[PDB]
Amino acid sequence: MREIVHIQAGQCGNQIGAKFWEVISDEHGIDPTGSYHGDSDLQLERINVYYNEATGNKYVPRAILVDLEPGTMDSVRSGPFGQIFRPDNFVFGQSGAGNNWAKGHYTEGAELVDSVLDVVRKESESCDCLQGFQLTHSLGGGTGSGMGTLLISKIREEYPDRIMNTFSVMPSPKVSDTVVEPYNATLSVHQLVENTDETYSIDNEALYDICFRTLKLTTPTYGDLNHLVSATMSGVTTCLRFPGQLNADLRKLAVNMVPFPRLHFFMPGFAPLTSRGSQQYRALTVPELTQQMFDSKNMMAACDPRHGRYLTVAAIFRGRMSMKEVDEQMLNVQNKNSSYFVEWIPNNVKTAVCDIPPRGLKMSATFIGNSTAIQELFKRISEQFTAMFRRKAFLHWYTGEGMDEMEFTEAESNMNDLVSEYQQYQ
Amino acid sequence: MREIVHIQAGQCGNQIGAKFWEVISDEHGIDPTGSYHGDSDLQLERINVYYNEATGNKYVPRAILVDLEPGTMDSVRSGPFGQIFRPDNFVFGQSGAGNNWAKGHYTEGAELVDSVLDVVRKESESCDCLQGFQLTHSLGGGTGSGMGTLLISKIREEYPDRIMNTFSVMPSPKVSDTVVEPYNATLSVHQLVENTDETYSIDNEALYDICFRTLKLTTPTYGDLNHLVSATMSGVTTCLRFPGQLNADLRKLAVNMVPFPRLHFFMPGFAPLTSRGSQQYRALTVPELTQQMFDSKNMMAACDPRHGRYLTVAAIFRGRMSMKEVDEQMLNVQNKNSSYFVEWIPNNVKTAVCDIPPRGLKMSATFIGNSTAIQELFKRISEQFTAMFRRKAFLHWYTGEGMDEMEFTEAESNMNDLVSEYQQYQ
Amino acid sequence: MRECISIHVGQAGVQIGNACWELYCLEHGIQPDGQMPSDDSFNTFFSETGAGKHVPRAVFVDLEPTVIDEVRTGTYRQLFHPEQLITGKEDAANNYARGHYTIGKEIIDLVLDRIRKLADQCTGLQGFLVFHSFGGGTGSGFTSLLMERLSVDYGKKSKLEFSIYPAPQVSTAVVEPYNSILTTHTTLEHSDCAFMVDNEAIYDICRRNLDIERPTYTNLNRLISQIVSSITASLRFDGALNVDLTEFQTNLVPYPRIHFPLATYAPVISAEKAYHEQLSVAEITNACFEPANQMVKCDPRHGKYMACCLLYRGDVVPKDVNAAIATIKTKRSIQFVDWCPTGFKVGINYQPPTVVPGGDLAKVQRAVCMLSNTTAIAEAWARLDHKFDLMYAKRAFVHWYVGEGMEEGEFSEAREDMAALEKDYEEVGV
Amino acid sequence: MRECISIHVGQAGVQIGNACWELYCLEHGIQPDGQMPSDDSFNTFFSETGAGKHVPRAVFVDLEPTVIDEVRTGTYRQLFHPEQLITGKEDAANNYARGHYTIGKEIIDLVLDRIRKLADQCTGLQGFLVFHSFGGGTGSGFTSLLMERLSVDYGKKSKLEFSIYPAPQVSTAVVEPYNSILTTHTTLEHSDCAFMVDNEAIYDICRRNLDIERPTYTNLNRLISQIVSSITASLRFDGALNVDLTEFQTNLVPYPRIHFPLATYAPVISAEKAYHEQLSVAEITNACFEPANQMVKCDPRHGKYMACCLLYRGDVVPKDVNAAIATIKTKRSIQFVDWCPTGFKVGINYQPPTVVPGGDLAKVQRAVCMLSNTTAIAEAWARLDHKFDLMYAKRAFVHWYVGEGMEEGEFSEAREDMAALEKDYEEVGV
Ligand SMILES: CC(=O)O[C@H]1C(=O)[C@@]2(C)[C@H]([C@H](OC(=O)c3ccccc3)[C@]3(O)C[C@H](OC(=O)[C@H](O)[C@@H](NC(=O)c4ccccc4)c4ccccc4)C(C)=C1C3(C)C)[C@]1(OC(C)=O)CO[C@@H]1C[C@@H]2O
Ligand SMILES: CC(=O)O[C@H]1C(=O)[C@@]2(C)[C@H]([C@H](OC(=O)c3ccccc3)[C@]3(O)C[C@H](OC(=O)[C@H](O)[C@@H](NC(=O)c4ccccc4)c4ccccc4)C(C)=C1C3(C)C)[C@]1(OC(C)=O)CO[C@@H]1C[C@@H]2O
Ligand SMILES: Nc1nc2c(ncn2[C@@H]2O[C@H](COP(=O)(O)OP(=O)(O)OP(=O)(O)O)[C@@H](O)[C@H]2O)c(=O)[nH]1
Ligand SMILES: Nc1nc2c(ncn2[C@@H]2O[C@H](COP(=O)(O)OP(=O)(O)OP(=O)(O)O)[C@@H](O)[C@H]2O)c(=O)[nH]1
Ligand SMILES: Nc1nc2c(ncn2[C@@H]2O[C@H](COP(=O)(O)OP(=O)(O)O)[C@@H](O)[C@H]2O)c(=O)[nH]1
Ligand SMILES: Nc1nc2c(ncn2[C@@H]2O[C@H](COP(=O)(O)OP(=O)(O)O)[C@@H](O)[C@H]2O)c(=O)[nH]1
Ligand SMILES: [Mg+2]
Ligand SMILES: [Mg+2]
Repeated sequence: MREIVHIQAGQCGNQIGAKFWEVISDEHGIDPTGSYHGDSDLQLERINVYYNEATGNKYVPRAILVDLEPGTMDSVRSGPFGQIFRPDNFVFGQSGAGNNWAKGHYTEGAELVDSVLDVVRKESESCDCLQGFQLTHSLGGGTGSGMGTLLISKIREEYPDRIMNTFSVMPSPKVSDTVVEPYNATLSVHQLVENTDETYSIDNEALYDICFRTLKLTTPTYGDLNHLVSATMSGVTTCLRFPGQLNADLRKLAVNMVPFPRLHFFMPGFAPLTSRGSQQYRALTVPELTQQMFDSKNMMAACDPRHGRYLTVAAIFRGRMSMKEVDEQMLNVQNKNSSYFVEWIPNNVKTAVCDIPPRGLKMSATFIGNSTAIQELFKRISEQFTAMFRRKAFLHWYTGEGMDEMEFTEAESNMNDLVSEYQQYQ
Repeated sequence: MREIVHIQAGQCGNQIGAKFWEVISDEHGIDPTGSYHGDSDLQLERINVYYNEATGNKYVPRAILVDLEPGTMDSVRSGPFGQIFRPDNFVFGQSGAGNNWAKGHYTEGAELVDSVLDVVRKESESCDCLQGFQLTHSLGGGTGSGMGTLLISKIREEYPDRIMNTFSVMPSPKVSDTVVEPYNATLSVHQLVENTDETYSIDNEALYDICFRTLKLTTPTYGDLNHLVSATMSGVTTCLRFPGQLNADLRKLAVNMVPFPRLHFFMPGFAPLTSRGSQQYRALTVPELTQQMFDSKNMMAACDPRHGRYLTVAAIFRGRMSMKEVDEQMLNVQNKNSSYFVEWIPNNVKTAVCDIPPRGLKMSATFIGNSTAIQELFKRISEQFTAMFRRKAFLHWYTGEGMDEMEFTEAESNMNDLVSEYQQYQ
Repeated sequence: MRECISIHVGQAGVQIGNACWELYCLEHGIQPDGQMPSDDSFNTFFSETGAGKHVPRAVFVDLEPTVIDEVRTGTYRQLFHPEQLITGKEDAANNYARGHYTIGKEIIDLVLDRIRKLADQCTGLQGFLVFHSFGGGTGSGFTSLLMERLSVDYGKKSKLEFSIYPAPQVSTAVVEPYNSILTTHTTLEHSDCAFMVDNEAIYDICRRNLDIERPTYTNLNRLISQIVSSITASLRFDGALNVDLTEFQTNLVPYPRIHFPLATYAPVISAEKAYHEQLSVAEITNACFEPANQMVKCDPRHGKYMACCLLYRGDVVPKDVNAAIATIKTKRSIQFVDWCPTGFKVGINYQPPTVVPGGDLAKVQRAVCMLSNTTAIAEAWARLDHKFDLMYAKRAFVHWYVGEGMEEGEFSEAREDMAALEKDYEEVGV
Repeated sequence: MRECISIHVGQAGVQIGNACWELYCLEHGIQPDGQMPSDDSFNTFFSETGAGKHVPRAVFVDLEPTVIDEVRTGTYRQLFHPEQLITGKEDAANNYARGHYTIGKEIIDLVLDRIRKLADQCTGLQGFLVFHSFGGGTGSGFTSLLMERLSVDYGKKSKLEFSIYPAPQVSTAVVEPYNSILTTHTTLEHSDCAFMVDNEAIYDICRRNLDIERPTYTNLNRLISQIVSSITASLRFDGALNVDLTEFQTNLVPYPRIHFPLATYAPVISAEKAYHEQLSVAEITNACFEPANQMVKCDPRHGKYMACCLLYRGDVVPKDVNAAIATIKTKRSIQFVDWCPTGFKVGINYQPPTVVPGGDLAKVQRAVCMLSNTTAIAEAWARLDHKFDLMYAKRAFVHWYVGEGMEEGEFSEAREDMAALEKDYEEVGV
């Protein structure tokens, strides 16, 4: 029943997916050993969406862990929930990609794509009614951006009709940790736009901005950014794992949220968000959730929505609430801020409400937005690419892998085409 | 319901506003932690006027604390009621204004005005029906006089219709603690007259005169002056937080109290006032409250009303009293002292009575007066300005901030214009 | 049959309503919950439902909630229909301007809606009893907006006006004459008979007659309620000479614009004082014409009487009424205009006055309601016109009225209208 | 005898069914288990077996299981025939395209199979009561596929249409007008009388009348159930003037294409409010024509009435109905088309309204069901047509409809059809 098959690519992808697995195992009440320990039967009916039923009433997640290094596999298996995973889905090479997209897409990951495909196919045939694939990866470096796009293309080729949603942490200028990120991002979005039905753009800088300027953490580590990602990870698929008054699965979002086929790079967000010493004082009412939700500080990318127009926004609320105030805020936001939403398309909001709130939360709101302002990251990536493209650096480490100049040129042309379409409707 | 949004500017402003918050938290029975502890439900209906309802039935005041130094924020948060305030409204810089009006109005406070506006706007949208803004600041120095006028101008610009009442402690010759006060006062009243609908003039010298010659305190500290200010602070807004026979909110006062738009700098006062060893002997009857109320010793500025004529006086009484004696004293005062009240406007008094007296008091009277004698402080400030204007001292510390001579000239011209209008009707 | 819709505007109107209904529930024997423990004497003022509940036909309109939601907390919170008592969001600021154009505009449409839903059960609606204050912002502006639409939707129905009028000396606000002058167009054009109430005169009444040194406005209210109930006495109870509300106002009014009579009540007397007097019909008849008993600080001996109406109630014989009025016409100090050598209209009712248990008024077997028009009352406006000049001569507070959408010349039409009224009440005295 | 098969399509349809059957089991006194503790008043809606069990004749069809298998877990899991409540595997994705061609194709054959096995025990089948939402993917596509085959297999049987219609301002999806426009062919060609439901208007109803600040859709449902039960009241209980379901729709319909009447219910009132009103027949008659009580956000005063049907129930005397309708025809503000000077159809039933114990509606001895066709309702489509233009002008979301097997020109036929309907409802108003 609407089974969803998860794939992890790169160290970023597999660690954030592992923490997502931890979060939704707590939501479904799954013991670290894999046994069920939840309180209500509501956690139990839609276990088949993320986990496989096995002997002993223990449940194994439908995740395929893919990497080119064994060290990340070693860390994840030794992590808090390493034991719950399938030993077979730990499919990995030995030599790393070295943050080389060409390595992952032609040499290093091409040999392991056969060993990942035979696992993803068995996972899919284990499903009763497959709905799609949620894939976690990073546009930075050559592992997540490199092999991730290749296997995404393969699964899209053999699964043409299933939903393809990807959550992509993507490079940024001021919190860049690797020199050669823009090549990787340009060569990755080239395949992401053509193949993926859904892509969530996540930028690390805005995660940092959330954890300082909203969460007031003095030392928010990398796991806290993983937590911020996993919150929306769990939120976007809430409707098809739990009952709610307005059920909106992934394709419910899709039919409402992407006006033209290529305009599918979106803006995630989550509410509520407070510091430790300020949650005691906050009124968690739904209107306040809304005023927090469309704030430019709550978002997870540097693209400020005030520099563009929203095409479609998705607000999947959660908890035991009525909904007239839901409609009134969703119309007030787009009425008083009608200059920030495309007036030519009147009702830019898709509303979904779930009946069971997250554990420890009385209510929650998950933000998904289509703004023309998201081109801020794309054109900046293209500009940084040009600053390292126009007269030939670093290309020997790609062309040595069989990579060629004209494909880089087409990738840049496609970035320019994308930013053109997203500026067209602004 | 007639929500009122408070802003603190300068160390003077934020400490006197903090003690006002303490006083009215005791009046409303609010625990230091923010929980409700009052005795009657009368303290509870109009909590929305000053405080925001939050989870746990605790209440956070609608105050925005603004300063250019963190030391005052440190003192106020560590004060008796520091914990009840919002951590977000502590908006502050690091480098102080150095008692420089130009610094606060152009360089130091201009960068923080964006961080104060996003807080005041969220506080206002949190209100059900905003009535106005009560702002506390000091005309002395460059923080309260400097940034206070700038943000007052901004909020007046974006809130053109709401009531603007400010309580301003203002410089004085004999109890002056800073050399450069007159520049600050002249550059502040320039904006106060043009923007504010209401300004209460408070002079420190008359507070000292009250605490010695009426209260008989041997060592009345600065907090006692803060207390004397906060008494009228609470009194002026009594009618819209509690029931009374004659309800007179801020705009009720306004429509009765300022005959021409620019004649809005007023004379606060409060009764009863006794020493510790003399309250045991005093008869607190309303006529005695009146005879104390219009005394030149009860007022909080050096401007002796016998040197001018009252335009309008506001007597907001409080307590379980009848009112025929109220009318008879309010007519006897203006009849036997008709030479001190403009005969050309016959009934100079606005009468308001509240049903619940202050805690520990059987009755109380709050004095608000429009006298032409208030020009005593204005013309003296102008004269002291001229003694440091006519041949160029201290201007390098303003002109170094982008400040210019001709604006000083216009400020002095506007002080002269004001004193001209207030002498015109004397 | 014989229903009357009572309107209550402003703080003064709503609180005088709170006192009036306090008197009505006692005199007709209804609990504060609306029930009848155990004639259709209540049909004039109260509506009846199937469960045996008495629902008043009254509207409390205040542009500010404090007094009315105080009524929502008082002992009469359940007596009234909760959404027939209408509250605004912004107070009237003692300003006719906003109350007549700005803030009452959004709320008046609901007020007339509730008036219609009060009219549609009245099978024999007799008239309207609207209460307010001249000096108040609500009682001026909202009433001015409301009688305008009532005069076109209920033009045939009589509209009695019970208004509270400023004192020559006692005042609570400086803007009171401003609010009072723009009310004058409403009473002249959209009122059928106005009753003016002065606080200082009745202050003297309670000081001298009730012997009480320290009454509140509640004591004022617990006698305005008696005056209005006595005016409505004939419509609700049986009497030898019952005066219809139309009969009443036909007897008061000599000309369509001369409809401003004074009011007095007798016997206003304390409980300790009721014992030592027999309190005959003659002395309560003589006490009413005494200038020390007038409700408005004007000397009737300074003026001439046009119409006289003797609204007796209780154990009063009409022969004693004739004997008293013979003495009244005997003295020369009370000189009536050459219009009315017949002088007196007589109305007698069998119900003795009902005493408020917490009131300061004594229990008397007889009570008389005095309503008379006279030319001396123009003095109560002869100080208000000179008063209004004393402010308007600089344009004293007009920037608020100008700032809230009033034409500057509306003051000019206002004092022109009061001058016309003052002249009209002088030529008829010749 | 007099059986009706109820169809429930989409989440809205199945949940409004959950509320309707909640009302029906209470009003006919059936436990949630289907038993009768202790007339054939239930034969209209429920079937009977040998063991004394009441089995509803209803189908819950949803292309997704969550709501229906939630019903399989609720208190009514045993009331319903488990495999007459049909669940799909893939949700409709708010898309008419897949619901009408792709995903509903494999499931509709079982739906008609169950409809046939519900028809074959109905000896006197009267009509169909299908529930859905315009904006929903299932309620659009699957209903469009289903009425097509029902109109050829049960062409003679009446098909009443109770549909939930988008608000002018409140909306839950951006594709809602797309789903709504392709539904218009179904109501015009394969429906006999459609009843349109607006969420924002009834939001205002519950805000103003019920005094409840925070109701859910369940409160909406516990009044749609009352409106449908009141429409079916005459078929199940005794009445002085029982209106047959065919008689009803013959009285509504002036022309085969003009069959889109508004609905209102009175008295919608809270329990605290029911006490202070007598709640006569006249006021519930007057409250229905008030635009503040309409179920669809359109002003009847903007339009003209064609057919009026007074579906009273409870302790109502037909004389009072005639007296009320005389007043209704008396006022000019309610102007009927020159078609119907007779105006009103009257239906009276002896059963008082049944109150839901968890509901927000008061217990009233009288209830009236108002169903009227008018030309003002075209405004509810006059914003939806301009709305649909505002998306179709770029081909806003058509690639999904194109990608799921819809012809691109079907949108062209759709807005041509709505324009034809809009014209048809304007010429008749002259
Ligand atoms: C005592 C109390 O009220 O504290 C709350 C809490 O509400 C706060 C402090 C929580 C707290 O979260 C954090 O401290 C945090 C730190 C870094 C990154 C993200 C969160 C909380 O840890 C998080 C936790 O939230 C949950 O349990 C949700 O179900 C959440 N799951 C997790 O956060 C989680 C934590 C550890 C392991 C597995 C899951 C979730 C959210 C969306 C979708 C699915 C699940 C709650 C209620 C609290 C604490 C414990 C302090 C916040 O978290 C969430 C996700 O709601 C941070 O801002 C929100 C709201 C609050 O301020
Ligand atoms: C035993 C006794 O009768 O003593 C009284 C008192 O009446 C005296 C001594 C009080 C007392 O006030 C002072 O000593 C004082 C000192 C410096 C500055 C101002 C006051 C009193 O402290 C003050 C206090 O007043 C209140 O509580 C009012 O509600 C007041 N609130 C406060 O003063 C306050 C104090 C601490 C913390 C928070 C509030 C108030 C006044 C106006 C508007 C709102 C609130 C009272 C009745 C007394 C004492 C305790 C001695 C006086 O205070 C006030 C404001 O009424 C000083 O002169 C008046 C009248 C009296 O002489
Ligand atoms: N006699 C009498 N007069 C009253 C009473 N209450 C108010 N008034 C009169 O009302 C006048 C002032 O009006 P307000 O007190 O402002 O009441 P209002 O009519 O609601 O006007 P707003 O407050 O501006 O809305 C005073 O001058 C009083 O004469 C009362 O209880 N008795
Ligand atoms: N009045 C009312 N309308 C409802 C209710 N539930 C759903 N709706 C309407 O249904 C519309 C959207 O349809 P959906 O929620 O998707 O339900 P659906 O008909 O099953 O459509 P799909 O989910 O795509 O299969 C909303 O715009 C609502 O107006 C309800 O309980 N009451
Ligand atoms: N938000 C987030 N970003 C990360 C995390 N770990 C690493 N990153 C950054 O994301 C980028 C992704 O590149 P990387 O995954 O190392 O390339 P790869 O090895 O080829 O997959 C790196 O440059 C890191 O700076 C994390 O846990 N969260
Ligand atoms: N009445 C009163 N006056 C004060 C208090 N504290 C300081 N002052 C005086 O008020 C003046 C205000 O100047 P100040 O606030 O220091 O300037 P700023 O730092 O630029 O805001 C100072 O010169 C002080 O002498 C107080 O608590 N009460
Ligand atoms: Mg008032
Ligand atoms: Mg559905």
